[PDB]
Amino acid sequence: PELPDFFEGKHFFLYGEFPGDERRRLIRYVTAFNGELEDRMNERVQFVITAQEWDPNFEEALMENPSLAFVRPRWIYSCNEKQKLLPHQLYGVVPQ
Amino acid sequence: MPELPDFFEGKHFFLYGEFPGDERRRLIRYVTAFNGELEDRMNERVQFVITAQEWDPNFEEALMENPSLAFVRPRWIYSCNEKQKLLPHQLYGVVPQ
Amino acid sequence: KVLLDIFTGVRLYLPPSTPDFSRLRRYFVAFDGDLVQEFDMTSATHVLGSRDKNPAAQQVSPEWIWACIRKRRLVAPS
Amino acid sequence: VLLDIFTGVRLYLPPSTPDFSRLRRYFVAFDGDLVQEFDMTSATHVLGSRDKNPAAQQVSPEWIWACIRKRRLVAPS
Ligand SMILES: [Mg+2]
Repeated sequence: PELPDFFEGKHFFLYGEFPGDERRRLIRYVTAFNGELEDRMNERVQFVITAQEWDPNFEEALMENPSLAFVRPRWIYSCNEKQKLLPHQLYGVVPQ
Repeated sequence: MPELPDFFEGKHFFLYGEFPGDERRRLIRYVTAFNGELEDRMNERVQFVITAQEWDPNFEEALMENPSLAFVRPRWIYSCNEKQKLLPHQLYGVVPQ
Repeated sequence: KVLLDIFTGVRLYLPPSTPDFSRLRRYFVAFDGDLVQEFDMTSATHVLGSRDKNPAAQQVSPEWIWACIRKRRLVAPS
Repeated sequence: VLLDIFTGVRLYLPPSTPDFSRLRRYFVAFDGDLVQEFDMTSATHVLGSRDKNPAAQQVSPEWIWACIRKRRLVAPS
């Protein structure tokens, strides 16, 4: 009984709204693989997970935390599907 | 003793693929002027890959060795010069189709 | 699959002060359990130990979580 | 607000040149082009190292700063 921990040392924030039970599913995978979930967009957040289009709020968030990465849920689903840390850059979110 | 802004200091760039007209020369100028570091090849030191081309499979191979790489549009560098400050590269990112 | 579905349907309140809280939470959540906030604690199906104001819930313990995980299914409460 | 001073200058700058990095930075910032050691013959100017290409204009770090001060090219020196 020893779970994989390739999300270890990474802090996530689930931003905006998620369809169906996706939020619960995201929380499950991040937690299982030893990632850290933050309640709010604070100084520790490294990855912002969003299913919504680029947001003006993102550019404000960047002001306080310039190293943030914005990623699709697909990234996390795919990490579980492959059971390893895949590169988030493959699943990034950028302005139109 | 003229003094140029330093907003690119400590960052290593690689200009990937082909660039239209004199853009390559322009990018080289801004990166250099504002104290960025240009690399000749995509080596262990590269932090920002600048490309005007669509996402590339080569990007995924590079990520294997250099997992912290960021892929960015030239517009990021032009904008930094236009605003005379380090803008967030995330606003100008390059991702797969 | 790696993420066994063991605690499907279990809505558990886990006291923050519970020994080994973090690992308990991780495996319970990983294996398909749902945590309940203190605020909505009265809606839990299971409660850990010194419960209060939730009599109809099933009483469980940390040992019960590990027992369920070992057997890869829900076992008799304890 | 970047001055075009070294427009048309193709310079070979020896890596061992004192204050190499600063020299490179301002020369390039102000519209000069550096040449790789292999493309030596394509250089219009060469700093220090005279032997490498006699046919090219011989310059020095002082000449780079002199040009910048005058905001135009001065005589090679
Ligand atoms: Mg941390």
